[PDB]
Amino acid sequence: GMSSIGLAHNVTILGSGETTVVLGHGYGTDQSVWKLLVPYLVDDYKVLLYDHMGAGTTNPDYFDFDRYSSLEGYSYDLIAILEEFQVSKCIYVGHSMSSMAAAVASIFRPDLFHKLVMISPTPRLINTEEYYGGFEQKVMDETLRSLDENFKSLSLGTAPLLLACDLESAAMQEYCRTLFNMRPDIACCITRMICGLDLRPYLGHVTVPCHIIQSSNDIMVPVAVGEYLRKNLGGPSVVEVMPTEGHLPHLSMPEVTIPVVLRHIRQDIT
Ligand SMILES: CCOc1ccc(CN2CCN(C/C=C/c3ccc(OC)cc3)C[C@@H]2CCO)cc1
Ligand SMILES: [Mg+2]
Repeated sequence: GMSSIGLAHNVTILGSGETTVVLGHGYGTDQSVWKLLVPYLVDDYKVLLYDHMGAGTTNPDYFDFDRYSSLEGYSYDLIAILEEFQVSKCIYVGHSMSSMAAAVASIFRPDLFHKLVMISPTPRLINTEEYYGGFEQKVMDETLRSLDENFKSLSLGTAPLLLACDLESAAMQEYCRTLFNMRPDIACCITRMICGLDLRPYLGHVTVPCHIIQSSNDIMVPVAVGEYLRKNLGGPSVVEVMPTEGHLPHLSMPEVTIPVVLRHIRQDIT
């Protein structure tokens, strides 16, 4: 039985200030992915980092396969973490999956979020006749069907294009280190859940300001998805398309991405 929210999510606190920046790591990583951003924040902000349940650094006995088969399970966990640490009006910075979990959380508890800074978000991968997310339903169905027996070979096969980095690069090695740190059944559950998401009906209920940061070339996120988010979110928004490639530009191209993230943390939409 989980006795401590803070220990179960490996919560880390640094820095000081009137406002707290909360960092969410996204699929396949853990809070270590933020290591180069944090030093630029601590003089001005309190910083809270956490690992989402099912990351390889978390206890698999706490992974509830029912709750984490939908994104809102993560949203409700995030609310509990913020409440446990008495955080409100935070600046939430998240990579893709985490940023969308925070967007959903912000509908239920808008008081906990001053703004969202979202790296590579998408509300839905699967195409419809009117919405282009980049992925055909039937190809997704068959790829997920054999995911269990192919998890490593598929993940290794796509990761260089996903990250826009060479197989032997430091970014590839680091991403694979944390990705394969998940227990395989947990990894497959999270993968199936995020591939199946449709958050389009939630967007109009999101009212907190959203800063959307995108790579110019991201195989998971067409540039049109950033514009879709801008038009369909219920509050203020801004979209920045960076001269980067890859779905995790904060990991693979920090020299461009870190200054961009810092600007959106520091500057509110006017
Ligand atoms: C035409 C190509 O079809 C494909 C269909 C399937 C895959 C399998 N990939 C899909 C992506 N998986 C990570 C999910 C990221 C993500 C991020 C935000 C989000 O927000 C809704 C949803 C998902 C890894 C998984 C195995 C390694 O490749 C690849 C290609
Ligand atoms: Mg809409």
